[PDB]
Amino acid sequence: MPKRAVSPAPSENEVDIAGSLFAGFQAMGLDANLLRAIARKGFSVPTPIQRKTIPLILERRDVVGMARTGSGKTAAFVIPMIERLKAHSARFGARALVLSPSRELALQTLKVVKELGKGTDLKTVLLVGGDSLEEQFGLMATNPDIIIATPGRFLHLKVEMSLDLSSIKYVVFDEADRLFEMGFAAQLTEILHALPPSRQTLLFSATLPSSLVEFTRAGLQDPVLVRLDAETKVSPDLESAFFSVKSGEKEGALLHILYDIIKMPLGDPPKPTEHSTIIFTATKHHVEYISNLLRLAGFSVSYVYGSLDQTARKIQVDNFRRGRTNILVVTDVAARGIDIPVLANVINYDFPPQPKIFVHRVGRTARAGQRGWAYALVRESDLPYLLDLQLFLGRRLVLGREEKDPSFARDIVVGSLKRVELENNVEWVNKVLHENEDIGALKRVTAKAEKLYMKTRNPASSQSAKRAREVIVSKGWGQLHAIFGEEAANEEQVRDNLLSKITGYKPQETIFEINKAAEAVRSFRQRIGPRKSFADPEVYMSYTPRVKMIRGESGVKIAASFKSGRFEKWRQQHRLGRLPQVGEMEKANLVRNFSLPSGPRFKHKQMKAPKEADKWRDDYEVRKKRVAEAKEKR
Amino acid sequence: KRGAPGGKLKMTLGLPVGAIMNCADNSGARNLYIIAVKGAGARLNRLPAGGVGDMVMATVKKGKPELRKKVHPAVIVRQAKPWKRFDGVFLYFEDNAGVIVNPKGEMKGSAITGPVGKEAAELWPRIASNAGVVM
Amino acid sequence: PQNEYIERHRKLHGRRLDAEERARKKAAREGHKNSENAQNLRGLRAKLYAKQRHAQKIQMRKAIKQHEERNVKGTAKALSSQIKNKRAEKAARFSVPIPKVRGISEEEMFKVVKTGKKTHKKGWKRIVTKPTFVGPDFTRRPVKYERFIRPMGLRYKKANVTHPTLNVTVQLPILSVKKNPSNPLYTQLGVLTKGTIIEVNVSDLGIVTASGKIAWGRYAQITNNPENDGCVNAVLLV
Amino acid sequence: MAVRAQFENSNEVGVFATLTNSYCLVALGASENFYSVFEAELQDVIPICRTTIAGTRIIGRLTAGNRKGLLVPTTTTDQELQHLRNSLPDDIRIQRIEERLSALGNVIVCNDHTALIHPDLERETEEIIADVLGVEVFRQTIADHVLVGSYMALSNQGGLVHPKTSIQDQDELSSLLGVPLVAGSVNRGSNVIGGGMVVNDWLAVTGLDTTAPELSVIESVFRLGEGAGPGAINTSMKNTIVESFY
Amino acid sequence: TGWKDIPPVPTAQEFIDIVLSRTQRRLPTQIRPGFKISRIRAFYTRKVKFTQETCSEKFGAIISSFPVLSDQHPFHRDLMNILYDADHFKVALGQISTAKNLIETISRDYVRLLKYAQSLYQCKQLKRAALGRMATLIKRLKDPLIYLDQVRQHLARLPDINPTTRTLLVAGFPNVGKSSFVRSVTRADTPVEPYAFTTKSLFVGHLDYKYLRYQVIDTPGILDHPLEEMNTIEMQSVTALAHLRAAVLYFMDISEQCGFSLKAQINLFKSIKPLFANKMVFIVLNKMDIKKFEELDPEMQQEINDLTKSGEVEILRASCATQEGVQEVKNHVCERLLVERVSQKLKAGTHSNGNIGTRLQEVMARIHVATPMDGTTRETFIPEAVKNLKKYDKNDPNRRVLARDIEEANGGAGVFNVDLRKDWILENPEWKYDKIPEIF
RNA sequence: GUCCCUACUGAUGAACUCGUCGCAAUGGUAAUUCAGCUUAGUACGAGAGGAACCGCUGAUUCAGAUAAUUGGUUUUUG
RNA sequence: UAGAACAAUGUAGAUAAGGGAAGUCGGCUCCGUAACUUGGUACGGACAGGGGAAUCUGCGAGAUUCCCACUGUCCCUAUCUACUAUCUAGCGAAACCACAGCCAAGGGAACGGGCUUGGCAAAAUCAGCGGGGAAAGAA
RNA sequence: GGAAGUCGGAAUCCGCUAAGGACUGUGUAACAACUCACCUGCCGAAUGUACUAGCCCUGAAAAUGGAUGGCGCUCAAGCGU
Ligand SMILES: Nc1nc2c(ncn2[C@@H]2O[C@H](COP(=O)(O)OP(=O)(O)OP(=O)(O)O)[C@@H](O)[C@H]2O)c(=O)[nH]1
Repeated sequence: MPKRAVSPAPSENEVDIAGSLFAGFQAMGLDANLLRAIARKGFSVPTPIQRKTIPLILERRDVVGMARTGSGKTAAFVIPMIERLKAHSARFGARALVLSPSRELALQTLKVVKELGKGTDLKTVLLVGGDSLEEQFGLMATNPDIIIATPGRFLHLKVEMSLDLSSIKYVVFDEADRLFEMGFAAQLTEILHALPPSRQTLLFSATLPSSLVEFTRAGLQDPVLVRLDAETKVSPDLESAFFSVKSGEKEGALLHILYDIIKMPLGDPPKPTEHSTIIFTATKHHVEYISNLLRLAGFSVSYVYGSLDQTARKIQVDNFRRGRTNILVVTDVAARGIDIPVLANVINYDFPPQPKIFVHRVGRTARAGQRGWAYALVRESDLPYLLDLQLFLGRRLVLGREEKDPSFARDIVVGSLKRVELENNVEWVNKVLHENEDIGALKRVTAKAEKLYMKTRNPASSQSAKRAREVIVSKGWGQLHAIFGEEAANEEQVRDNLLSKITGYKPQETIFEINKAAEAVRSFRQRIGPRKSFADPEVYMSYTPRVKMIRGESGVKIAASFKSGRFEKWRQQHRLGRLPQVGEMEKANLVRNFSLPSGPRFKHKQMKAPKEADKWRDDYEVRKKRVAEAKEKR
Repeated sequence: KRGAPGGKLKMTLGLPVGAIMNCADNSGARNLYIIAVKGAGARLNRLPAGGVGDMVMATVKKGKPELRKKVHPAVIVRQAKPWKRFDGVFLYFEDNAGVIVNPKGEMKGSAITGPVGKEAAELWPRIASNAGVVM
Repeated sequence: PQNEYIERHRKLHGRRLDAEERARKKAAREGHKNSENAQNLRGLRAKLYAKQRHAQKIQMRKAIKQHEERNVKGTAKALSSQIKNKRAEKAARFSVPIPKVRGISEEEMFKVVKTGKKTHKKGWKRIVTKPTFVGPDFTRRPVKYERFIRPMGLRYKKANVTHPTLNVTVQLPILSVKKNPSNPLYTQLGVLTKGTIIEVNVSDLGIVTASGKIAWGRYAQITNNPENDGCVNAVLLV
Repeated sequence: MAVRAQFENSNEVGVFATLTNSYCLVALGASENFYSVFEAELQDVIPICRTTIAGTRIIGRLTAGNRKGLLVPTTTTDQELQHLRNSLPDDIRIQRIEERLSALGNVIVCNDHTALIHPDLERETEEIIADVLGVEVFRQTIADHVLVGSYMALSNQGGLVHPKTSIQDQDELSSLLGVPLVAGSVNRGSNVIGGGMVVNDWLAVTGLDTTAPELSVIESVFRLGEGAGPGAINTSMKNTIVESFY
Repeated sequence: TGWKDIPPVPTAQEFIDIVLSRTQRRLPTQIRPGFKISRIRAFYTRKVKFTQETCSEKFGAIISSFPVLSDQHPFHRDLMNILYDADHFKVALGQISTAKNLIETISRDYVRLLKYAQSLYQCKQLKRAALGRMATLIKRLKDPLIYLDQVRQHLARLPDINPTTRTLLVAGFPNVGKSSFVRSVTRADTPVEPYAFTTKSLFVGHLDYKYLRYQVIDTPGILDHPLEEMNTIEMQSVTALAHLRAAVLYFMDISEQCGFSLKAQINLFKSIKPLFANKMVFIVLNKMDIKKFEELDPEMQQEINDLTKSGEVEILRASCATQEGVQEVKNHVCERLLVERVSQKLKAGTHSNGNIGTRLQEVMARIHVATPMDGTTRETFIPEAVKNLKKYDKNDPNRRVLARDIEEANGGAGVFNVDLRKDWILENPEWKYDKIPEIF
């Protein structure tokens, strides 16, 4: 049943830099306590995102930050938060609020904020699913200053207390790209409607989907969207090759890359490795298929796909960063989620629809002046997207071996592969598919996924399609890759002449002509036989540019505003009094009644009395005494 | 080919759709979750169920994280719901347990923890090979 | 097997021992079977069979007459092809990016006007159901006609125009509606009915005038009912 | 002499059969094709008995024994024991044992000289096997697989072990058993050698899906079909093996 | 595996009849003028849409069933290009795709028209208009459907050629003895007729040697012409020769019985060698019965020897009529293919880094034999009846009675009742068939 | 801004002396699908693969019974 | 108002008492001591635990196995509330009522209950009741 | 490549004539072979092509069981005078 039960978990990662249409620490001037906390943490120099963002946040401007995971966005918005709050407030009502996608991300934010505010009297609360709604009631009674929450639970508690958020002045959206991918849009909009207009809005993300751009335009007051510069210029130290590959030879071509074009050692390796190969794919089914195929071939491979378990992703990523696995296969969304260290080797299995997505996946490497390699497998159907990539990068295309020494780093050089081994590899793939049934089932699943992904993938441009047809007609599509060698160029050419002049044959008559059908074919042939600078550069205006609905926790459809009253019943349960209205001093007796446990939070909390002792049972008196102890504890 | 066993006699089915199960092999999963039964007949609101030796489709709920949240065929080897064998013997097991098996009938693991049902051992020759206790 | 194995098996072992007799009997029984079919089977299948046998006998009679004659004895496609190749080459080469965005349509304009005006007078809207031609993508109509709504699904922009003397039909753009001889209001709004005079672009035909000149627009009478037939057919008045 | 057969349509011969140097046990079911193949290969040279164990057809995986004796699990009933005793000559001692691990054919592999057992059998069972079979019983796991009865086939002329046994494990096992061992596959890649084959000093019966290269390997290892079959054939004509099982 | 599973392609009239009958018989066909205008619109738009998705499903099946020429192996691509004119193939497929698109657009426009219709007459006319316009489209796509049907039939009959496997390309001049060897070596029914271009396609047969499976591809026949003025069937052969990693067996005909000259045969082989650049070339003197090699002119002998003195092109001898040496040439070529492929596989396993591959070490583990160090063997208790035994043979008249024969004589499979006490060896033979007391 | 009549269907019933054993006008009507063994790795097929008739054994649903056995329910207040 | 039969029901609404199911983002640092500038640095110790059910060896460092999450979600079980009732002795209404009351076709006025011509059709009752004997007015 | 009337394009004649097409189909890889067209011998007397006019079948049908009023009617108890 649950094969494609809902949808391919990694859908797409759409990015819009047209969203650009929005518009030391001591030298930055932080408080002494915050400075000592940062010194304890070890943030000697702020990361580039911090350096560009924190001054703006201190200048009280709403900002959207394009930054990779692990760039330090968490501290980037927590340090200004602590600097702004700087003390616990005796007036009831919180003013710091952050919305995070998942509980793990929320806990990471909790750890960051605690370590960055050790000593300061700020009260920070976590509000995520799986915890007791009563416990969250008690924490709101403790009256925190900072709220770190997941939006669904946030609305649940919002509806349950009818809380007043007018005191909130500081609002942060962490990983809003994940928020919108998981589908938090409507409830986020209702949160925004609840929030007072007089607030400072921070939004940290790695990508800017058009939905997120519209949300920012709707909810942000003059956003000074930010970004870096490694998110534009493909590091010139990146050297790229493109391989014309066939559908049935795709896996064989991927291993020739690994074997003869990369010299990838087999077995467990004896901080990434010297090789450091990442593989970017189209869906999780390709992820599993390629991972298992590589593992059978003998390659130390870790796989990370979209809807993978948290612990599993953690283990695989930790192995890749420690160098226990040298190949890492990711789709797009898992890649964006995981913090990828410096890489030397990038392989694009399925071509990306967006040249900007290609730019991200290749800026994954060739960093800090260290040279990087990018090999991309392209098919005839993906050739228009390759040409769109050409237009985006403004580089020249070299097809096959039109130039003797093409510069693969600055030129987009496309070629085929060593026919000899390519075939010895494709035969191996066919053999393993015929032998291992699990691999065959996986291959069929990825075939269906390929069909679905081709159906749902965004289209190319008309000019790209036309010139793709022209390239396919041209000779440059079918010869070797410049890398191989001029001697190969010699030997390939020794017979390529006759081979090509055989491939380019126009039959005089079909085997059917060799009846009414024969007459129809002859008429068909007769019908469809072949058909018989000067400008001023200074001023030449050119053409190209230079009851509302929300989903509940149970998943069953639930109305937007449904006050179950169980908060009032909570009040009745624990005989409490009226909650402190916004502004009134925190009530220490209620704080002591419901403040917090003694530290570590266990989960295993059932105290059940044992069954009544039986005389015929062996441990009669012992069971009787434990039952007596249980009734004494009550 | 649908994994419906042939020659299976009537016995009481006590493991309906959506049923939590122990995992008896060394494959890396601890529990399974029956969602569908092979060879079942859709009646009005009738929940399909399977007895010892019947192939089902199960999803792992706990175990090795790499295999977690994955769906595999399985065949059940131990059933706590009592049923009668043709020698007139009504019997039941301590828990509910099965083993992950490919659609042809081969096990992913290499050993079975605990006894194996006689019906499953007779229907699937591989389980008879990977079984140490047969009752 | 790998090749023409049925003829291979035929050449090695032959046919069934009564295939030829079976075929001859079936061919002889064809006449009785045809009469039985014509007199018995009933309901849309008779209608289909009858309409078929009519076509077959007409074809057979024409073939017999042609054979008798020959035994006794001892352009519009070209013009249309020229037009289509001219258009195809123009489109293929001389295409460069240029702004072209259509204004929002009369339906959502009316919806916005309704949002601006609470009290809806009964029957304040009446959608024009007959097919129309508008021209410009966006236009603000006068108050006099600001209450006729012409749907996009009914709007047309091209018509199949037939030239009699140069006997050929060409799909040509519609320039303007000159007279609809059923209602002056329909003429003003662009309602497209039968026998309707429209102005059609005759650029691709290449009509030479008395001054030797090339025609770029002529009158055409629409001669069908576009409301019933989802297309516009007109005959040039030349 | 290596032959191919199926019980009903299943390639697993060792599940439904048990072959030794003095008797043959065949699962009883429907037709007589399996019994006929076995008798046409053993034309009354040794007794062949249509038997059921614990009311099952898995007699091959439920029975363990050699030319000198036969052992059955405690679940086997007195009528089945009477059938076995009446069909088998007096030169063969039959005994029923109360092993916790009832799958004797899966936990014990025994030739006429040595037996390899699951390391978790009882002491009483270990020396009762040593008594009934009159062999040397060793506890060991092959290829980290604890079911030696299903993962190894043994004879007095050779032994076929799990395809993924290491060289150290293989030569250690060869040292203890005293016969050559080769890691090979049966029934087109299946790893259950014991469950897919019964073999004795002059006969092997495998499944119909067993490929020609691995059948030749089987014949060479067990020295079958007269010829030579020392295993030196396997060493010499390595081209077939490297091409087929690459 | 093959292309026999491509669904049949109907003609234009059959397609129209299928689609317009499905829409007639799978939907209700009675609406009344006294019903609501909304329900009339719904009825007619349902009819139009249903016809649309029916046509779209059939066209999509046609587009997706036929193999894509791009993603095929080069041999198959060139073979289909020669046999079917990939240009016309793509043209017809594009016509099908464009017709699908236009049918979809027609359906959309007429659905809008039906939305804005106000009479049952108008909805009827608009429905008949839509279905009628689409039928015009199919009638226009009459001829491509016929071409697609013919190509589908030939593709379903086409042999399965495995591009990357142990293969013997059997080639030569016409009437040399190609089919005569292929039938002698394999079970392929390839006509051996004494006329010229008897074989009009590639035939494939299968062989077993040293427990390995071999493919043998009989080619039609090549004449002495440049590769540009070259006929279709024999370019099918040259494509087979050009895109198959193989051992090419070129047949030579010493006699002039073939109909061609020795010098012409040498010229043709020299012309085709560039395609046999690295493929293993074995020229075997076919028809060595009539004119043996010894009875041959010395300068021609020396030309053949000079042909030997080039690369690893070697010449053998066989008569495919006297069953003389076809066996020997078979074993020679098959063994040398085996040794070449094992050499290549071991080289591929041994990488420049020096690390032995997983597959290579698995092969080593499977090929190693373990022997006890003590060097002592174990006794074998084999009875003498085994050596004094007689093979059972089903064709023998006086066989053993056998259980299959007795059960077939005494009933069937679920009818014969077996007596389990027949083999009971007891003290007294009459004590069998005795009922055992069990409970007292 | 508006408890009765009849239909269905059991269960009774006066008149023919009561009772026993029967006939059968008319009305209703019931079985359904799949799998396994043998045929048979046979016909067919280059290969890959791959049936059917006779015979035999089961299972799904539907229908009509039943309480040996095995579970469940206790106002038996045992 | 009292006797007989079996008499513990069902529905609905509330109620934190429990269970089955569905969804998931569910299962798996601190104290003391020593130097340094009030806060950090190293060393030592503890933490990152219980409850219930069980199994195996001779209470035993006893060893081994299984279960503990929330949800504005559904259902079920549990408590409370209200209405829930066959016959017999006595007493004893009301609504409603032109007359009636078996079907099918036809009876131009989207009209049939009485007419045509057809199916048919046998007293008097009891219980169950799910059909009919109620409906428009039209821009 | 092969194409002999019959995979294809164009012309499509003459002789013998009783008559025979540079061929109407089957068939061969091509032949070959059969067959049709046309002609002769036997038979022996009316045929056979296209239309028209009656009656009849078909020319479309759903959904409770029913209707030339019903039974029923066939050289009528139907149709025409
Ligand atoms: N005497 C003799 N005749 C042979 C020999 N090989 C083939 N022939 C004859 O050659 C004729 C047919 O040869 P094929 O095998 O069909 O020739 P081919 O090279 O396959 O070419 P195709 O004719 O196109 O199939 C028959 O008459 C055979 O008897 C041979 O070795 N000796």
